[PDB]
Amino acid sequence: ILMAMDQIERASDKIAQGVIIAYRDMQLERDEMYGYVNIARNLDGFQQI
Amino acid sequence: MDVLYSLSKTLKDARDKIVEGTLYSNVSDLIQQFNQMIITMNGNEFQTGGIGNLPIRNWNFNFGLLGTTLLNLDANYVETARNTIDYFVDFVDNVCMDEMVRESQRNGIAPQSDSLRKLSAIKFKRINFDNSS
Amino acid sequence: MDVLYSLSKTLKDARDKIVEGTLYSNVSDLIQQFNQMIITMNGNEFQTGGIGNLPIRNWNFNFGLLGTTLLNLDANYVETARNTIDYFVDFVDNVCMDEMVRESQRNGIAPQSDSLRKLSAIKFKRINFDNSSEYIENWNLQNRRQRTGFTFHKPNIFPYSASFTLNRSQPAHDNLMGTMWLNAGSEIQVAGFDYSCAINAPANIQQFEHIVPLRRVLTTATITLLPDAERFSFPRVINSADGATTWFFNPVILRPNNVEVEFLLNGQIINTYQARFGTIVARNFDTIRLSFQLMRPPNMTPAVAVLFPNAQPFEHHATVGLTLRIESAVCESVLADASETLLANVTSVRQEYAIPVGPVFPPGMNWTDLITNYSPSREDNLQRVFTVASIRSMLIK
Amino acid sequence: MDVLYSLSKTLKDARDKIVEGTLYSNVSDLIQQFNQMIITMNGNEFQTGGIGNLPIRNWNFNFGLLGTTLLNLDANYVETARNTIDYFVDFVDNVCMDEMVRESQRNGIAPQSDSLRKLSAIKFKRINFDNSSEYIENWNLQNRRQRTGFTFHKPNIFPYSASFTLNRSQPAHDNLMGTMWLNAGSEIQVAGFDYSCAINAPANIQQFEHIVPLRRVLTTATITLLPDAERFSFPRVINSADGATTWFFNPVILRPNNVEVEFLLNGQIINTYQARFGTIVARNFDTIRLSFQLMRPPNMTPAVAVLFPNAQPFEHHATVGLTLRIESAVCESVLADASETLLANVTSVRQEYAIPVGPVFPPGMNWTDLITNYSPSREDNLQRVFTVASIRSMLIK
Amino acid sequence: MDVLYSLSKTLKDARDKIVEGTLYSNVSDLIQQFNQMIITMNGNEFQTGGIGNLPIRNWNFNFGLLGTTLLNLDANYVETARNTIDYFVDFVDNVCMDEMVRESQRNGIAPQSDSLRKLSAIKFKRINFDNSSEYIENWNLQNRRQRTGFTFHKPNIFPYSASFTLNRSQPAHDNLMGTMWLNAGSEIQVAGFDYSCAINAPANIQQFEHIVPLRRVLTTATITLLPDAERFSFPRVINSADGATTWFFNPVILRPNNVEVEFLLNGQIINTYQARFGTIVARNFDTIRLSFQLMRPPNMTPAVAVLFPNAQPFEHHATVGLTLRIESAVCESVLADASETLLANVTSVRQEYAIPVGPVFPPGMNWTDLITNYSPSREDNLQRVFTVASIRSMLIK
Amino acid sequence: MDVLYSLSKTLKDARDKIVEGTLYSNVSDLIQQFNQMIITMNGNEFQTGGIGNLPIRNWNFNFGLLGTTLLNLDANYVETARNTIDYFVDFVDNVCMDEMVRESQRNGIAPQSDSLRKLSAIKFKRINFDNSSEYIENWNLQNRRQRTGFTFHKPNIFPYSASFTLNRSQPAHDNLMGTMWLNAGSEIQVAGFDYSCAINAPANIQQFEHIVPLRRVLTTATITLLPDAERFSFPRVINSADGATTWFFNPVILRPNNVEVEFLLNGQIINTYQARFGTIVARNFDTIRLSFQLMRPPNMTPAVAVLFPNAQPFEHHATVGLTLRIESAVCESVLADASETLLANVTSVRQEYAIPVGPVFPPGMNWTDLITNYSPSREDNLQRVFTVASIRSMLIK
Repeated sequence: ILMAMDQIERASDKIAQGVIIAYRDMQLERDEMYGYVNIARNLDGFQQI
Repeated sequence: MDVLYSLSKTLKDARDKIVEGTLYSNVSDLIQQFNQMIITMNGNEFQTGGIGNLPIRNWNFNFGLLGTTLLNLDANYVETARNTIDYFVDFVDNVCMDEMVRESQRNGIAPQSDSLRKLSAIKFKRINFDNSS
Repeated sequence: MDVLYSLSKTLKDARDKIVEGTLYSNVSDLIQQFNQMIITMNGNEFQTGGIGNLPIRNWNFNFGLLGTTLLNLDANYVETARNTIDYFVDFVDNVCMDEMVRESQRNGIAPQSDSLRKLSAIKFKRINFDNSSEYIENWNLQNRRQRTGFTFHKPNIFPYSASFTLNRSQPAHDNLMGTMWLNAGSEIQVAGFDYSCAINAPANIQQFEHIVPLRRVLTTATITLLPDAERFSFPRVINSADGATTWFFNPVILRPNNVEVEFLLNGQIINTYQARFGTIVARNFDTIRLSFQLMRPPNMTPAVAVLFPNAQPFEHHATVGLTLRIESAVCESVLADASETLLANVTSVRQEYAIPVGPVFPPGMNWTDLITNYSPSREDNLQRVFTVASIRSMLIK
Repeated sequence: MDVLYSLSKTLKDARDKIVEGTLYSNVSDLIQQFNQMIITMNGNEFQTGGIGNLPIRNWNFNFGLLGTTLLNLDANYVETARNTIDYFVDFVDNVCMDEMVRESQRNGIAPQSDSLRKLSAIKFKRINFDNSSEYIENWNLQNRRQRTGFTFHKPNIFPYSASFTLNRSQPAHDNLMGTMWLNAGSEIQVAGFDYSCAINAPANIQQFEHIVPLRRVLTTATITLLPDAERFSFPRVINSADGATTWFFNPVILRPNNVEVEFLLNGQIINTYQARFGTIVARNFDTIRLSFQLMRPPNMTPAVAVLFPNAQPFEHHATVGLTLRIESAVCESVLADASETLLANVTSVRQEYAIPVGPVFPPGMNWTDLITNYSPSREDNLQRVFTVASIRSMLIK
Repeated sequence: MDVLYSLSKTLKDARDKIVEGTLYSNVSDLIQQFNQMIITMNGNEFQTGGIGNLPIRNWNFNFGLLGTTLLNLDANYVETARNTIDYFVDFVDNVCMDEMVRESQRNGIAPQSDSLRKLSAIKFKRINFDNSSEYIENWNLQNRRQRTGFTFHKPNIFPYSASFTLNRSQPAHDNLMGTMWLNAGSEIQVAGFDYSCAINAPANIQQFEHIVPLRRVLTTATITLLPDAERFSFPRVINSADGATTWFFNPVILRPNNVEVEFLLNGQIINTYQARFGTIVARNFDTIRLSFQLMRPPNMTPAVAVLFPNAQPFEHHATVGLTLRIESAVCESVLADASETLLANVTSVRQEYAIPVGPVFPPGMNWTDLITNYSPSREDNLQRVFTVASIRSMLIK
Repeated sequence: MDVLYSLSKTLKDARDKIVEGTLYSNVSDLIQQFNQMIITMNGNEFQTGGIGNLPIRNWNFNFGLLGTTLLNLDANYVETARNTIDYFVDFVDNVCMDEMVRESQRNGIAPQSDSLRKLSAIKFKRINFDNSSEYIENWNLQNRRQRTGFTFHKPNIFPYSASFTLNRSQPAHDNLMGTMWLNAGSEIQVAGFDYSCAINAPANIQQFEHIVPLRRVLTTATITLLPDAERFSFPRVINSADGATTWFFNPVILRPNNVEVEFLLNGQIINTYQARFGTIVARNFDTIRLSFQLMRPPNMTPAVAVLFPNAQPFEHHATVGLTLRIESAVCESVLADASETLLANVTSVRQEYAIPVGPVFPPGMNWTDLITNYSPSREDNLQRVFTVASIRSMLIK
């Protein structure tokens, strides 16, 4: 259960891990699943709380 | 100039006061001072060195606030504080070394190194603990 | 270990802050610490003493809490506080004295007495208060392998060794060319003497060299360089090397020239100073190598022709000297200083009861022989004893 | 530091235990640790190299998780584990070989390489499985300031200095009296010789003293001792100390008399041994002082009487024999020996990629030159290099 | 092969960790492994021996099942475990003894004994366990052609040989010149000798070259080198190269000049050392070349010039000696050492029942004659017998 | 007795596998073992010391239970575990220190310290986590009387006695013949010498024999054999066996002929080798007997007829030699070693606190005298003290 919990939580479309505001303009990242999304597959460079 | 001494004094107090076993009321003022320091110092980037053989290093404070406990501390909180203490002491040593090696014929009362001048703004004056030395 | 220092600090703060009339919003945290320590220290028996002439003492703690409702301290509160403080002071003094003298060649950075061993368990850890002094914070920093530092003023780092060597000698000791040096305390006076004033040596310049190896590592040391030996200039009757004869000395001082002083670290040149007398400054060094020169003056006056005759007889000899002193230094290890009373404290406490000694500490804490051979176990034991002495000096003068 | 060793131990146990046909209830802890490690390391970037000839490589952890639900491991799971295991072992080999050849003149115990600096953060400290080897335990206990210890068999601690000393000397080498010693490797061989065979001596007894110091202390030493010098008992001709002449050595071996050996520490007597010739034990010592006396034979046969004449010219020269060997010891600082594959691995991984000579280590990783000037910074650097070598010595043997 | 090691390791773990008092959690993996082994091995029979005087014995496996649910094991559990532990120990001893004495010309890696052939079936592979042992780890590494490694302490690599060569000889045995070298185990000792004292040689310098091959490529070798020899430093008489006449050899030793030692691999200079003694490291090499120079001293003294006369009759002969000792090494093949009993076990089991001389093992496991040649089939057979000996060593010895 | 080893293993595991970052699932079994041990040992008070200068200390046990809730170990858990780890380490160290020196004439196997007496009671038997090291496993097997021995590298069984036997002698010392041999630790060198070159002996052959008995049994032994003497091959002067006169020995070395080496068991031949050099293995033996023959060559070059005159006067004398060493062996009894530090540990602990000589162990823990008379009581007491020494050394290195 603890080894599959990360995948289970990522699988749901009604939940998200977190949000980044970044107070700066960013070019939107393109994806195959959705046309134009604010995809951020990492929390690099920003402080986590 | 006063901000650097405030940093040194508060770093010594944090290193030599936060030990396992003490009561919570013994570090209340120090805890709040550290909280205010972390709030004020985060975000504002700084640069040290740039002259001579002193390496040109960068600093970007990315530390969260500290916790608390009613009865007594736990060692995990101690080490969480200690890592931030290490980062701050490294920063203070580097900025002091940068400040040491600049001088000019013009009025020396004003700060010379850019790090101290950027620190000496009104925006960071709230972190001024005491002047007892 | 830190529990004893915390006890000393809380006792001192209570003795110099719990005075009738003070506002209660000034010692609230200290009183809370005192009460919690009393609660945590109740019901435990302790045995102290049992080695040498030190008397065996017993301690039992059973006391009630203090008062915390008054707003202005009065006679009764301070009276009770002093009544319990005297007992706590006696406990601290006797425990420190008992734990101090004991020594071991194994794990000299661990508690050595019953009191400290019992007082460093898990339960008694909730009484640590602060680390405000310098020796205890140095102990804490060295415990988890951080850079060590210590501030000394004219410390006795060089050993005592009054030995001399001769480069050119005679079986009857009448024409000599050699060096003398008195190394004691933190003072280095090396003198070179030539009887013939370099009339047989090439270029009329005679070179004297000397090396003084320090037993530990120093850092940020200030050195005063007086270019005249204060000692090796009076008439002397000195015993020779073989110990069978003694020879005469009638020196006359000439100023040295081309004075070179060097400070080497790990067998490599770090700092070089040439012909600069007065104040010099060095950052980090381990061995002091001094090289100076003596030059025969080219032209002389009628008062000088009688000084250095090229003929056979010799009675007055050209002599030079350099005075090297350390007025302040910073080290990574612990050494007996001149501004405090650590070595005096340990020597007094050890000699008061005459604890039998093994192959751990030198006899009678002889500082010269201690500096002579310096093993790391001796260093750790000396550091621990000095820290305990510093704790002791906080409470009993 | 410890994180790297934990990863190495995890990889080694994975190599040992992940085989087809095993029971999952025997390697459950190892699989759990492996899964935790792969979860932690996933999603990071690393850079390795920079100096010498080590290539600049970029490493990314992007492997998928490993199932634990099968009761018996099959070939598919075996290869799935093995691929990632090989990748991880290559990565750890690369980071170790990067870290080994770098050192600093100050703060040498601290990491210097980029990868080791990055792997010393706070989150990565959530992966630390086991510290079961001797070197890792030594490092961990040293970092906690307690008693350290490294085992050795035939410890190579004696510096190589084949020097001979003469006291009664002549320009033509017609009658000599002095000492010749060879202290190489883990064996000490000394021989005192006299050309007069104590015929014009004070009561036919000539003394020879030899003092050999050690740069570092030793504990728990077993000593093999034989009364015969195995090297200085043959007709030899060796160049003199003048640098341009040679003299002949014609030995005749007697048995040494009053063979006294002293094991002293800090100028205090620790152990003494007289009239004993092997398998002796001394507990704790740092300095060894060997002394012996050569005596004229009180009575002789005609052959011996002819061989040793009371006149000046001699044909054969008397010499005594003595050899001392240290078998096992435990030290407080890392050393080199003939029972560990660490020094060879270090030298190989250094010279293979042509690392230039550093600021502290003399070129070529010479051990005699290094041990001649053994210094604390050198001690820390050697400890770091040897510990990393020991960690590597399990990933690929 | 691996199944036998699994059985041995399981037996070791069972006989060690099954002692009354321990909590059941400590033996969960042991309980599962043992239960699976018992339930899988039952219903089977084996036959062992059938060669030499070994006990030809039949074995049947019909034992019961151990208990599973127990808070704390009492003595009943230990007794019922031991009653089968001893039986399994005897079975493993019989299997290993029957395996060791067998041999074959073709495919030595593969199992040969009928019991081992039957035990290699897949149905028994469920008894597989961890491979923490080093030698079985090497076996597994060599199974997949991965890089191998054996850590040895002064192994017997150089074949035993006491040889001599004369580059210039006449039927008078007065003007000889050449070399003489002895290779025994880990010791190589060479001595270049000359009866002419370089009185006829050009430039007063004589060249000497010696080569030593290794049948197997070594790597990461630490080597002690001393420029003083002992095997040839005293008078000797040697039978000539005809077996009919004997000649005399009186040595005088000097210091060898231009001592060059080079370790080469595949014909290129891998490592070189000149004028360096003590400890050296060679990363990878297979050929050892030592080149040195007999150098007559330029000037002499009355007691020296007599023994090297320019005339025809000679009495003293110059000799320069070098000694080399490998101490620790890593080998890519399995080689017998001088620090373990594996070779001892092999020889003891071969001589205990007088096995007939086979086609691949020279009689009596003569190490002098075995290493004289080398074939991959010999390597396979030697590795198999050594790993079976290692399996036996962890069991009853 | 085994309870102490279990405690040491538990303490080592608790100190090494309990740090920050380790997932609890790795050390769950260790947690259960520690909880069981701390529960059982709680509430019982012990005392140590009571003889010599070893300090007398009390003991108590009041500690909490280590947690089992957190998924990954945290720093608070680390400190809580390490406090009790330190206390228990001190306790076991003092227990083994007290158990070492004490000894008895009868019941050497029986423990002599009250701590061990109460340890092996009927209530403490619940903590026996592991018995896997060589010495503890051998102790258990010998308690159950199953034949098993140790592993020895470079063992020491031969006592030291530089004894020489003169078969034929005369006061003139112009014609002698006999055998001179030395036993020293792991090395035996024998030299057969004749002053007449066997020219006045039948068939020009001289017989020589040498016998050395052992105090215990050896099996599966590796022997290095060399045909050359090393110690008696250079000129020597030796006092007469009567101690009245002194003779001179000037040897020349020939290759021994018909070199016969015999390994006998109870006077019966088991392993024999002739004209073999290098490495040999003996399956089982207890007495070593060597035989060799000195043979004057039938044909000699003019360089041999100068030192072998068939007349009466003699100038040079013939001598052959053999070299015997023991590399490895497996012994059923208990003996000292060279690759470990057990005997050094015992000598250190005995001589550090100045314990008087017991009725069993000879003064000074001399190995030669002790092994000279290996009495069964001495053997059992030596086994017990060596096991205790290994138990201690596993904790403090």
